[PDB]
Amino acid sequence: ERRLRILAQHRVGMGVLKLDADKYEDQADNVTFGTTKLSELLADARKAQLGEEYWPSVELKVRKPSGQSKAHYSLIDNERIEKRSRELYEKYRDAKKRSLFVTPMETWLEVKG
Amino acid sequence: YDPHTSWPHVEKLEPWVRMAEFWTSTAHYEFRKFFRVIICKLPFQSTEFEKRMYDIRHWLHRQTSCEFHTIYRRNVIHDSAVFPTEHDPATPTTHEHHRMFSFA
Amino acid sequence: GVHRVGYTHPSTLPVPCAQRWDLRLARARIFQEYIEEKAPGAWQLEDERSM
Amino acid sequence: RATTDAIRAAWEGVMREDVVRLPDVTGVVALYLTLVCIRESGRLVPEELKELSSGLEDGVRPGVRKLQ
Amino acid sequence: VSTGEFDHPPFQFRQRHTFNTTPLHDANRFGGRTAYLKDPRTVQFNVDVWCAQQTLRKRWKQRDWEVIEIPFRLVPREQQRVIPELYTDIPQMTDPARNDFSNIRNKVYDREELQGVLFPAAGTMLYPPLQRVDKQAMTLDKYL
Amino acid sequence: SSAEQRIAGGPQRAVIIQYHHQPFFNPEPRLVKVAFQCDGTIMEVPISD
Amino acid sequence: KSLAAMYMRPPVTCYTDACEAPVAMWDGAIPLKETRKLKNGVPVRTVSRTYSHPPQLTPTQLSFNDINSMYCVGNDELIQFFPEGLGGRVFQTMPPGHPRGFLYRKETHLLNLFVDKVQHWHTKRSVLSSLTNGRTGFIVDGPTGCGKSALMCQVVHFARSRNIVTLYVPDAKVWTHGEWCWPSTILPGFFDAPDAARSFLKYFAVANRATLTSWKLRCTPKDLPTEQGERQPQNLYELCEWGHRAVAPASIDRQSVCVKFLMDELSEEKKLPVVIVVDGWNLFSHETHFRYPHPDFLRGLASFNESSTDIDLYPQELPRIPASRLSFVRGLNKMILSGDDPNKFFITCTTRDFKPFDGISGFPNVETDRFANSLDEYAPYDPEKDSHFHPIQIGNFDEYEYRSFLRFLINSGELAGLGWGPLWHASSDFERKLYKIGFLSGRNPQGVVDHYHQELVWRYDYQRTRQKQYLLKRRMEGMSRGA
Amino acid sequence: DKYRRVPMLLKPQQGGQQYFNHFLIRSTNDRLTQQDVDN
Amino acid sequence: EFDAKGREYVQYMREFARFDPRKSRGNGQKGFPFRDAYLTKMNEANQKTPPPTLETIMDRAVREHHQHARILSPLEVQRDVGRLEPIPSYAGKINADRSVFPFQWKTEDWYEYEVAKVRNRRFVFENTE
Amino acid sequence: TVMGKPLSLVLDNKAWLMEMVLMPFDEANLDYRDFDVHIVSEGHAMPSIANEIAAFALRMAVANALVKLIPLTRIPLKKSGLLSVDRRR
Amino acid sequence: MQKLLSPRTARHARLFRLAGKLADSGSPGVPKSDGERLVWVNSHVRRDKDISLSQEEERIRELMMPLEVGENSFAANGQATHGNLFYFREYPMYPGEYVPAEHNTLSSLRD
Amino acid sequence: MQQIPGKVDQTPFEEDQTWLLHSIPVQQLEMHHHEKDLQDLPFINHEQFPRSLEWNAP
Amino acid sequence: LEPCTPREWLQFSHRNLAYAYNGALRACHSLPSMLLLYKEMKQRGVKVDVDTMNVLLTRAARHEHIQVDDVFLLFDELVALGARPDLAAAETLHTVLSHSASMPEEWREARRLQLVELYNNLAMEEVERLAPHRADRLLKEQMKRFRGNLQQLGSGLRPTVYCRYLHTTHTAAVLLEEVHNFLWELVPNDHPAMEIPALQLRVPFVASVLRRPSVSVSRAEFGDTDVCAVFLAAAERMVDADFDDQRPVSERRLFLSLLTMISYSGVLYTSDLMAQLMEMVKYSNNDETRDSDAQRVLRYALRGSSAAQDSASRTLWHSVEKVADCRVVGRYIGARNPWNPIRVCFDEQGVFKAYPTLEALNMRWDDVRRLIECTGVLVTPPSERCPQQQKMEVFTGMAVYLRTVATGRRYELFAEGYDFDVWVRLFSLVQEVRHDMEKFMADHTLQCVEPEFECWEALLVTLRCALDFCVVQ
Ligand SMILES: Nc1nc2c(ncn2[C@@H]2O[C@H](COP(=O)(O)OP(=O)(O)OP(=O)(O)O)[C@@H](O)[C@H]2O)c(=O)[nH]1
Ligand SMILES: [Mg+2]
Repeated sequence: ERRLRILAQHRVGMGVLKLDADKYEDQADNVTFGTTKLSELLADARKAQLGEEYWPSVELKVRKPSGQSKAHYSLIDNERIEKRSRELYEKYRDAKKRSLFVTPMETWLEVKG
Repeated sequence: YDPHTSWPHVEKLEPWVRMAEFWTSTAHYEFRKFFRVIICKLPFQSTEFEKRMYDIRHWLHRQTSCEFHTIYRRNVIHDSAVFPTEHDPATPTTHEHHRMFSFA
Repeated sequence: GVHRVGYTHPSTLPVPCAQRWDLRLARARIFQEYIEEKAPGAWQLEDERSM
Repeated sequence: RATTDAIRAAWEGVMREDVVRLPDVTGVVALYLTLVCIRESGRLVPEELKELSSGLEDGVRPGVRKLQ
Repeated sequence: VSTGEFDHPPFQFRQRHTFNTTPLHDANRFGGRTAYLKDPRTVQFNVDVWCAQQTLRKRWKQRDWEVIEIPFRLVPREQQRVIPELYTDIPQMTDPARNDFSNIRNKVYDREELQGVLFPAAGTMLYPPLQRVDKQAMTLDKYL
Repeated sequence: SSAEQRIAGGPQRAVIIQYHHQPFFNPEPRLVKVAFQCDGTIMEVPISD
Repeated sequence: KSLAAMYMRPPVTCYTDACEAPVAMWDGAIPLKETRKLKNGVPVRTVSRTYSHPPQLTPTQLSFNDINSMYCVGNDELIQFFPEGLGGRVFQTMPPGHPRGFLYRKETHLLNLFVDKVQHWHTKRSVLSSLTNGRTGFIVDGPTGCGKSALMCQVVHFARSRNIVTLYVPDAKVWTHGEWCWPSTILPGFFDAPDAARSFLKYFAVANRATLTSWKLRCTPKDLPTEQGERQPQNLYELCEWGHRAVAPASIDRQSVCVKFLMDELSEEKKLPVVIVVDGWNLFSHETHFRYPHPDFLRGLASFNESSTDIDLYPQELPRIPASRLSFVRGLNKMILSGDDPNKFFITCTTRDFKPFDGISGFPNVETDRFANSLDEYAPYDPEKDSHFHPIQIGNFDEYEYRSFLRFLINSGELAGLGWGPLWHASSDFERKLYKIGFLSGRNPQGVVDHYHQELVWRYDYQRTRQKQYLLKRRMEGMSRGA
Repeated sequence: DKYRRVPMLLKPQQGGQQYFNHFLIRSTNDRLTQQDVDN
Repeated sequence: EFDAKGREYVQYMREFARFDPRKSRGNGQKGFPFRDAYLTKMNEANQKTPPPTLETIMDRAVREHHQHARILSPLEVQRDVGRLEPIPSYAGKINADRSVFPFQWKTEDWYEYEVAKVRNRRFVFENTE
Repeated sequence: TVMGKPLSLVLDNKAWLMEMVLMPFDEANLDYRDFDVHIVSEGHAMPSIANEIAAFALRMAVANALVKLIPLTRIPLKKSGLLSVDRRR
Repeated sequence: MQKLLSPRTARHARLFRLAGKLADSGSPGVPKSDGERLVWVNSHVRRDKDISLSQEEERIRELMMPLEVGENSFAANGQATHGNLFYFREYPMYPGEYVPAEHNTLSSLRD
Repeated sequence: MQQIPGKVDQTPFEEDQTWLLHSIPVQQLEMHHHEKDLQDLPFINHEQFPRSLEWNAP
Repeated sequence: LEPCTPREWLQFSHRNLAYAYNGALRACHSLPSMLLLYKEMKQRGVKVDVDTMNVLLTRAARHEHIQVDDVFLLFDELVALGARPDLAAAETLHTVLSHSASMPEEWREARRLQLVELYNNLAMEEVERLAPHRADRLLKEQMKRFRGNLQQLGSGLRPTVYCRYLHTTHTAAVLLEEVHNFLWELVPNDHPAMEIPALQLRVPFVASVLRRPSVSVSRAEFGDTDVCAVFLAAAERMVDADFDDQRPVSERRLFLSLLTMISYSGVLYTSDLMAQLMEMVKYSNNDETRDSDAQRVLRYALRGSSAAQDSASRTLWHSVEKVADCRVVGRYIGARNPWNPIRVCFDEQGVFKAYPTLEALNMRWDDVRRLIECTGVLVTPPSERCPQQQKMEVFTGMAVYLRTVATGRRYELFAEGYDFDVWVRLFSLVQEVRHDMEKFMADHTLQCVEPEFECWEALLVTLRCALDFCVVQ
C-alpha cells in the first residue's frame, strides 16, 4: 500500500485509487487502457512483497543540529587553535611595526596573486 | 428532493450562466441553462431498467435535454502471468530513457 | 546553496529500502512522464493567487 | 507469535467491511459458541458480577446507560 | 494574513510626487524592481512572480530541518504507519490514541536523536547527548 | 475495538425514546435513541437497522 | 473648580519628583484633593495631588511586598548603570524628562534574590547549583513583547547596583546581524564584528571602571603594540581602553586582540562572580546572516575572461557563518561548556522580534511598516534544545501587573506633561481605558504600550459625551430651579 | 442625497446606552441627598 | 426555531461530534470533518486551556464567601425588570476548553485542509456495501 | 478569534478597528471576557481585512450573535445602531 | 533590617485566609505555596486601593469637568451647524432599565 | 523536488537580494498556457457545451 | 393585529404585545371587562409582564364582588406565568390581606407568611440591583420602605438580607445606622435602650426579647447567633473595604463605636465575632491604644455577654459554644504588647491591674503560658465548625509576641539595646516554643496539623535579630 500510494501520486485520495482513462476516443478503448494501467501499477507495487529493499523509504524531516551541538563548533581543535593564536600574535606584533593597519591576509589568511 | 423520503431523489446543480457585454452605450445579456440531477441507486444491475431509463429522451419535455451518468461495479482481473513481479534489473533505467519524445 | 544532488544505492545502506529516485523512475516508466533535465532547483514557485 | 499472517490478514479483512454482519451458523456450532462465551464472560465481568448478574452482558461495558 | 501589497496600482492618469501620492513605477513600491517596467495584465503577472519569490524565500528560510530518507525499520512508531501523500487524505493527526493531535506531516526530529540509525559506522558520538532539564526539581521558577 | 466500522446484530425488540426528525439534529447517517428490553440498555441505533 | 492656584509644589528630592510639570498641564488630568488640618487653627487647606509618582528605590531597597508594583530609577543611576544602552524596546517609555519606571514582577524578585546570592556565591554555591539545577545560568523565553528585554535590563541594574562585574550585551543582533564582518586577525577560522566589538569594549570599560581598574591582568602579553605617548595596559580597564581607543583603521585589528585576551583572562579568573546578560541568546546560538566570502576573492585573479568566473555574473549563497565561530561567542562558549568555572552566571534572554510570515507575503510598503527594523529569521527556536541554560517561561501580564503598569503609564505621562493634559475630558476614565486596552492587548506588555499610544485614536468611546450631556442638563435644571 | 442609503440610526449613531440607567439612579440618589440636606 | 446559519452550524457541530476518520473512508468532501473544530483539535497550543486568573478566582471567592452573594452568569442574571424567565439548562454548564471553542488553527494546516478538500471532490466510491 | 487567528493579529493591531468589535459588548453592558467568539468569513477572501468596512461587518455579526444569545441585549444594540445594515457598494 | 513577609493588616490576613481555604478546597487555578499566595493577596489589596483611587479621581473630575467652549474645550460635534444631534432620555426603558418607584406615589396608591 | 542525481543544482535562495539581482527575464509578450489557448482570452473564453461549472465527471 | 406580510412580522412580538394589552387593560373600566381581555392574553402567547399584574390587582381589589381568595389566586397565576412581582403589587396584596379578616385564620396566616417571603425577596433583589450603582442613600431609603412594610406584619427583615446589605454598604454612617435599625426593629419601639455618645443614637436591649431554649441544648437554638452574625458581618465589612467620606472618620473611633453598640445590646457573644474583633486590634497601627482595646475585647469574650442580668444564660452559652477559643486567645497574645506595664493574663477575673527586665519578661512569658492553660483550649475536642487548624493561632500569637520583643517595630535597625542574657532567654523561649510545636504535631498528626506562615516567619525574624546582636557583640 505504501509503495502503491507513492507511485500513484495524485491518483489516490481518501482510500480510493482512481484512474481517468481518456487517451482514446472510445470508452471501449479507454476501459482496456485503464485496465492495463491498473494491472501495471499493481504489478510494480507488489514489488514490496519480494523483499525489504523494495519497501519505500520514509521521509523524516530531520532537524539541523541544535544550538547545544553548534556550540562545540567553537571548541573543536580548542587547544591547537589556542596554540596557533598565541604563535600568531607574535607575527601580528612584528607586522604592526611596519604597517599602520595589519591584515588577516597578512597574518594567517591566504590571499595570493 | 430528500433521499430519505422518496426514490429516486432530485438534487440541484448550479445553472450555467454566460454573461456577455457588447456595444449597443453598452449592454449586458447573459445566456442561462438550468440543471437538475435525478439519482437512482439500485442494489443490482438491471439492463431492463437501463433500457427504460435511456428511453426517456424520446418523450423528454419541450426544449429540454438530458445526459446519463452510470457508475457500476465491474470485476477486473490482475493476471499476474501477463503482468508479473520481477526483481529490479541489474542495470537500472536512467533519466535518458524518460526523455522528450522517449514515450515513442 | 549550490550543491550536487546525491544518490545512495539500496545495497550501500545498512538496511536497504526502495529509494525515492527509483520510485520516481518507476512512476515515469508507468505513466510516461517526461523529466526535464535542466529544470532548476531554485525556481520552485507556486501561484499563490490560486493555491 | 499467536497466529500466522494468513489468519491475521483474514481477520482484518473480515473486520474491515463497511458493516460486519455476523454469520448464521449450524445448531451444534451455535451451542459451542454459547457455551464457550458463557465460560469467557466470567473472566471479563468485574468481581462484583462474576457470579450473580441481571444478564450475561452486565458488567461487560462500563458506560452503558440503563433505564430506571 | 499578510499586510504587504499584492496588486499593482492602476493607471488612469499620470500621477505626481505629492503628499498622498507617489509616481507610478518608482524605486519604492516593490523593492526597486519596478525599474524593469505597459499592459496591466503582464505587469500584474510579473508582480505575482515577485510575490511568489518572496513567499518561497521566506518559506525556505523558515525551514530548519532536512528530509533524509530513512528505512522503514529504523523509524519511530508514529512514522511506522502508512502516510498518505499530500492533498490525498484529511490532514493526518500523528496519534489520537496517545493524545498527540498534531499534523504528522510537519513533525521534525532532532538530529541528536537518530544517531543510532544515522552514522551507524561512527562509534563516537559526533553530537553529544542532548541535555534535558528536569521538570520535577525545585528551581528558581518553581520556588515562587 | 478491532472493528473498522459498526457491527450489526440480530433484530431485538425495543422502544423508541426520541427521534430528532430535524436534519440539523440528525446529520447523515441518521440515528434513533432506542431502549432494548433485554438488559434495558439505551443506544443510538442507525435508522437503517 | 480652580484649586490649581492654591496648589504649592512639593519639595524636589529625586529626578522623578523633578519630572513634574506646571499645574496648568495636569490640572484635571490628575485632580487635586484638599485636606483640612487643625494645625494652629481649626481650619486649614492643603491642596495635594491625588496621585504621586512611584517611588525611586534601589534594588537593595526593593522587597517581596513590592511584587507587582512600579518603582523608578533616577536619570543619574540610569546613565551610571547603562552606558551601552537598554536593548530592545525598553527605552521606548523613557523619553527625556520622563521618569524611568520599572515593574517588579515575581520573576524580577527571583532574579534580584539570585543576584543577591551571586554577590556572595562561594558560600551559597550549593544554593546556586540547586536553583539552576547545576546549569551555568538561566535563559528567559516567552512570546513577543513579553518583557524579556526589560527583565534583562532589570537584572543588569540589580548586578551593577550591587557592584559586580557585568557583561551586558543589548541587541545581540548588533553582533550577529551586524553591519559588516571581518575575519579574526589572530584566531584562524574565526570572525569579528569590529564596530560592535569596539562599542562593547568602550561601554564595558566605562561601566566597570572600578573593578576593572582594580583588576590585574594575569595571562596577557605586555609587549602589546602601542603608539607613542600611550602607556602599556596593566589592568583590564586599561586593556579595554587600549582596545577601543584608537584611530581607524588601526582599531579594527586592535579590537580583535583586545577581545581575545579579555575573553581569555575572564575565563581564567575564578574568584569574582561575573554575570553575563545577553539579549537574544538564540542569535548567538544558531547563526549570523553573514556568509563566507567566495573563494575567488581569496585565490586571486589575473584577467576576468580567463578563469570564466561568475562572481560578478550570478549571486550565490555560501553557507551562513554559525555564531559559534565569532571570537566573542567563542569566549562565551569556552566559558560555558568547559566546566571547572563556577564563577560566571549567564542570565540570558531570547528575542522574538522577527518579521512576520503567515503563509503568504507581498512587499511591505516602506512608509507604513512597523517591522522595518525586525529580523529576517523565520526559523523556530526551542530554548531547552538550543541552549545549555535553564529555561524560564514568561507570559503576558496578569490583571494585577497590567493594572499597575497602565496606571503608571497614563498617570505619570500626564503628570510629566506628555499626555492629554488640558484635554483630559476628551478621553474616557481610567477604568474604561483599562478595560479597553486589556481587550486590545491581551495584557501583552508591548501591546499595552502600543495601545496606550493608540488611545489617541479611539472613536467609539461615548462615555465623555454622555457625561458632559448629563452634567450640562443637571446644571441647567439647577439654574432654572434657582431662578 | 449622497448618504441616502445609510440608516437613520447610523446618521447620528447614538452611543453609550449603558450610562442612562446609571445617570437616572444617580440623579434620584442626589435628589434624596438634597432633600436630606434640606432637612 | 433557528435561522439558516444557526441550523447550518448546529448540523456542522453534530457531524463533528459523531465524526470518525475511519468512517470517513472512500468518500469525497463529505468525509472531511468540521474544518474549524478539526483544526482546533490538531493545533497544539489549544491543547492547554489556561485556568481562571488569580484575580477572577479572588473576586469570585470574595463574593461567594465574604459577601454571601454568588456571581451569576450573564445567561443566569434576570434582565427583564418586569418579567421573570426560567434559567436555561446550559447557563454556566458548558466548560471552556481551547481545543473545542473558539477555533484557532495553524495556517499551513488550514491550507492543506482546503487544498485537499478541493482536490478530493471526485474521489468518492458511490457504490458500496 | 477571526478565521483561526487572534483579533489583534487579524486586524493588524489597529485600535480603531477592534473597538468596533468591542462595541456590542459595551453597548450591552456586558463583559467581553465572559464570552468567547469565532467569526467566519464567507465573503471575498483577501490576505488582509484590516479596514473599516470589514470592521463594520465584524461588529454587526457580533451584535447579531449577542442578540440571539440573550434577547434583552437587543434594546441597547438597536438603539446604538449595531443592528442596522448599510447599503453602499 | 529585613522586611517581614507575613500579612501586614487585618484585610491582608482575611484575604490570605480565604486563599488558604480555596487552596484547601482545591479549586482549579489556585496556587499552593504561601509565598505566591501572599503575593496574590498583596496584589489584590493594591488593586482595591487603585480602584478606590479611580473612584475619587472620577468624582473630583466630575466637578472639574468643563461645559463651555473655551481653551482646549470646543463643540466640534456639529452643535453649531446641526444642533443637538444626540438624544438623552430621563426615563428607564421598561424592559431593560429600572428605577424604583417614588414613595410619595407608593403611599398615595396604598392610601 | 526530486532532481536528477549527480546533477549540479542550486536550492531556492533565502535572501531578497539574490532573487532581485539574479538574471530573471520579465514577461513582455502575450501569456501562453498549454490549455488556456483554446479558450482565447478571459473576455472570450470559448466553451464547448453549456455544462455547469459545478458539473462533476463520474 | 395578526401579522400577514413580512413587514408586520418584523414588528410582531409577544413581549411587545404585552404592552398593548396592558394599555387596553388600563383603559378598561370594569373588572368583568378586563377579565375577557386577560383570558385572551393567556389564550394568546402574550408574555405577562409586571404592569398587567399591577393593573389586574388594583382593578380587582377595587372591584366589589371579588373574593380575597381569588385576588391571591390571580396573583399566584401571574407569578406562575412569567410575571415579576413588584413593590406596588406587594403593597396591594398586603393591604388586601390586612383588610381581609373574614377568611379562616389558617388561610390568613399562610398568606401572611407568603407575603413576608415576598417582601424579603423584593428587598434582596433590589439590594442586588442597587449595589453596583453605588446608590447607598437610595438603597437605604428603599430598605426603610421595606422595613416599615414588614413592621405591620411583625416579622422583620431577615439576617441574611441584613448581612448581604451590610457587606454591600459603602459608608460608616449608613453601616452603623443599619445595624442600629436592625437592632431597633428586632424590638418594640417602647423598649429601653442605652444612648451612645458621639453618635446621637440609642442601642436597645434585645436579649430581653431574644428566643432562648428555657431549659441537650443546641447552639443554633439561641437567637443570639443571628445578631452576633450580623455584628460579625459589620466587622468584616469594616475590615475588608475603604470608606469615602467628605469628612473621614477614624478606624479606632468606628471600631469603638461598634464595640459600644454590641456591649450595650448585651447579647451573648460568639467565638467568630470575638476572633474577628480581636484580629483588628492585633493588626492595628496604633500602639498606645491597642493594648486597651485588646484587654477590653478579652474581658468581653471571657464574660460572654457583658449583660447585667441573667448570669445563668451566659454559663449555658459558655457550656454550648466556648467563647474565647484558640483563635481569640492566639490573636490576644499577638495583640498584647510586650514591655507594656499591664497584666498579660487575668487572675481570678483579673481586671489586669498591673505588674510590680529579664525576670519581668520571664514573668510575662510564664503568665502567657498560664493564660493558655487556664483557657484550656488545647484540650478542646476537634469539631466540624472548628477543626484543629484554629489551634495553631496560639503558637502563632506566641511567636509574634517573641518577634515584638526581638524588634521594637511591628508590621512597620536590627534590634534594640537589650542584654546578652535577655537574648539568651529569648533564644531559649524560641527553642521551647519550637519543641512544643513538635509535641502538638506529634499529638494531633492523625489530622495533619500545619504550622502558620506567620508562626514560622516570626521565629526566623527573632533568630535574625539575635544573630545581629551576636554580630554586633
Ligand atoms: N518598565 C517596564 N516595561 C516592561 C516590562 N515588561 C514589559 N515591558 C514593556 O515591553 C516592551 C517590550 O519589551 P520586552 O517585552 O522585554 O521585549 P522582549 O521581551 O525582548 O520580546 P521581543 O520584543 O519579542 O524581543 C518594552 O517597551 C517595555 O516598556 C516591565 O517589567 N517594566
Ligand atoms: Mg527584546
